Amino acid sequence: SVSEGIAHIHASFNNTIVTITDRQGNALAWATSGGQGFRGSRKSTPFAAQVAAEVAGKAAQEYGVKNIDVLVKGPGPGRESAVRALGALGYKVNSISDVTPIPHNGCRAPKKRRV
Amino acid sequence: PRRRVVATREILPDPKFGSQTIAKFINHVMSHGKKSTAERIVYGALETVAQKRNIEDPVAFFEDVLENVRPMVEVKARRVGGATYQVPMEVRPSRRTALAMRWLAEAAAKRSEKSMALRLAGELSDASEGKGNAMKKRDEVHRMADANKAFSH
Amino acid sequence: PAVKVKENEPVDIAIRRFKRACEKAGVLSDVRKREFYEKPTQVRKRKKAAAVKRYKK
RNA sequence: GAGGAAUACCGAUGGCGAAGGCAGCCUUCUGGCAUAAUACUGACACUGAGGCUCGAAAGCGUGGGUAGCAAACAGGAUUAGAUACCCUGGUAGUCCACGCCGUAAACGAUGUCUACUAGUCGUUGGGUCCGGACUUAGUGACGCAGCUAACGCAAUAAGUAGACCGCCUGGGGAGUACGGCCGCAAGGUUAAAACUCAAAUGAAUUGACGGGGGCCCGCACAAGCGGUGGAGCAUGUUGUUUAAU
Repeated sequence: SVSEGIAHIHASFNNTIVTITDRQGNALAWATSGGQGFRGSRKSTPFAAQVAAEVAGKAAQEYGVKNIDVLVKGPGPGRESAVRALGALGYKVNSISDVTPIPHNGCRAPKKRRV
Repeated sequence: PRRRVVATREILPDPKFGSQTIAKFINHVMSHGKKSTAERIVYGALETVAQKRNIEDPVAFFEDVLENVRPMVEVKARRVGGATYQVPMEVRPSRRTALAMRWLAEAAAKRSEKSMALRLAGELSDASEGKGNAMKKRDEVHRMADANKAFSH
Repeated sequence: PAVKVKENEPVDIAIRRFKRACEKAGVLSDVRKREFYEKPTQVRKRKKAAAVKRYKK
């Protein structure tokens, strides 16, 4: 159906969400580290992102996407491992980009944890 | 230890086959410093399977079963700031043979055959095709190695 | 921080180039400062402590 | 699409302000400072009890606003308990206008103003010379003499002197009571006594310790082999019993 698409690699310290959409912003498939059998400490690992991108990428590979540009966001560890999965799955990358929300000293952050 | 790497000892090969692999396996069956008692157990077990499977040379057969038991990935215990990560790592070759030789003897000691030479013969035959506690133990280690497959530290 | 992969280029090389561009832009430096609110008094100590450290070396 | 708050980078022992404080950008009103030269007044100066003014945050009054964060509060955990730390929410407050409050480790724990006393290296705003050199007013890092119990200070003195003001007189009781004054209130300010004890303190020294750091060793752990802990008996002890055990 669609050949050009976008890969979103929204990755946090706890979980990484890898949804891949079209050029417009309509989601086609999505996978998560916590929805792949990994929970707790193993969910926040780069490998759990490697399988999440592998599952999501293969899920919409049937759609017809071959050209896709990733949009990584977040400080998580699966921001680097997930992109490697798409490259090894047969995807032809268009551009690697990092659109992370950086406030210009806006809303106040939560208080520092005393751990 | 803590500083050096002491050199490993030299082991004389078995008198009936001239192989250091069987002689090392005799060491794994022996208890109470009774070399001869373990030798007839190993020789009897090897003769039983050799006489049953019609194989002239059983040293190569023991290699086949040993390679079918040796694990390739083991799950080590690691600590990172109080957190325990059960990292799966490779097994050094000297430890591969030791683990396989250990599991065979310990799995054969809980069999139901009449004699220990017969008990060991059953496990060697069973592990040859890929069954028995020895194979089950190797899968259990590999199952735990695949269970994590996420700590590469 | 946008790296346009060129023709005939293994993603392994491309991702290395992307990681370098993100490091240059200070992407992860800013997201780490936003994890918690640093009190202005603590900011002044941290900045000055770095200032003293910088001058000594 | 609505709305509120803060203004990433620049950003800097950088700058401005008497202190408190003050960061997107633009306009308007407005204070002080820095700088070369000339002209002018001609000691008009410094300090300053009372007094007055300003004065972080929190808090209070009235009226608005309210996104994020978050006292209180609610729940989930951890725990012996957990009215906490951690997690999910969350109201006052935080924001605005006008007023109170007048307190902070409001600190450089160092009152203000003068003059003099080796030097070295930065940096901000000027200035004058020939990329440098010099000279100013700040802001720093060192380092002599000198000072200091020591730490350390050292032209931005804690040195050498002078002017005036403030304050201290063992530790608790106590910055508490009482009485004034101030405040809407919270409270603030001024400020004792009885009684009690021979100490309480500062800096540095040697150890010891740290759920501080760094390095290293030992069957210390790890990797293994064999045990003890369960049975019967031997032996020793406890206990109990005994005339004594």
